[PDB]
Amino acid sequence: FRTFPGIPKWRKTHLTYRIVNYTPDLPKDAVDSAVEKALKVWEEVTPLTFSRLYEGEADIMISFAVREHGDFYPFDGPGNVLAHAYAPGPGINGDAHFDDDEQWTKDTTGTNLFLVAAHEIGHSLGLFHSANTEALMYPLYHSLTDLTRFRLSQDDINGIQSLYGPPP
Amino acid sequence: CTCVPPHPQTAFCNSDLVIRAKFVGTPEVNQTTLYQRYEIKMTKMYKGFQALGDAADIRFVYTPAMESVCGYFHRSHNRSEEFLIAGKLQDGLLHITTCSFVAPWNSLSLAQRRGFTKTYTVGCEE
Repeated sequence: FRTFPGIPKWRKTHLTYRIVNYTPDLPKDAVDSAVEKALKVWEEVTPLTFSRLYEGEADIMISFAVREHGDFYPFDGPGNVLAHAYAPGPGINGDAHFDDDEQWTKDTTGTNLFLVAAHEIGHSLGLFHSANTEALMYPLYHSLTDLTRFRLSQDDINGIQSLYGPPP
Repeated sequence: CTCVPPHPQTAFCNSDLVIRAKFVGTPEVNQTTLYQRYEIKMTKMYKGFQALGDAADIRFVYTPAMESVCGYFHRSHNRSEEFLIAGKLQDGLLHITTCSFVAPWNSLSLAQRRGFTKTYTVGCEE
């Protein structure tokens, strides 16, 4: 952008991503489920595609860390800030980091990795925080009961599509 | 940035300073691209006397540069309005984030006010 690196949107539709490391909290196979289900949420509303990688540099580098972890924003231990992400662009951009000090769960009994990843990925794609409390892009983790009936707020749809268009 | 906000009590215990102040200026990148800062007018200080303050030692509240990475976003119409900012001290500077407990004093229940002024400390160490 003007001062910090990054671009408003990815200049390509077919993105690649990698789950760098894993959280003990959850079985490796369950992380893959959460992250992938996460990404799908945005593919359904756009022509975007996501290919998983296991080596090399993907666009979206997903990873778990605690306290100091490379970038200029160390995590705050248990509670408060659960995760952060970067906007589209080269290098660290698009990447998403997660606070391991939190209790990551694939169910409604802890901090739902899916819910958070879905939110963070929105940033990797170029979205900002929403004021609409019903919008996924609202930063305050509102944990919903039955996961099966999770739904995107119209607002997020209008948001992401105003960038990448709807599916063809 | 996504997060679970703290209960006011946890906001009080884990923070380094629990100041009361008014937002004097719009965000500006100081001596780092990473953080944006707001000039603030500190009125009452409920916590952090190991940093003085009195009425004008803390004149800036820092927060990340961009919302996506947790930067706090303030948008009120009346600048004399007062807020309760519970924040940490990186170096000797007050930092705030998307989750930091920041709410206008006036919106605060009488109970919450009483907690900030006197009762929350009681529950912190244990």
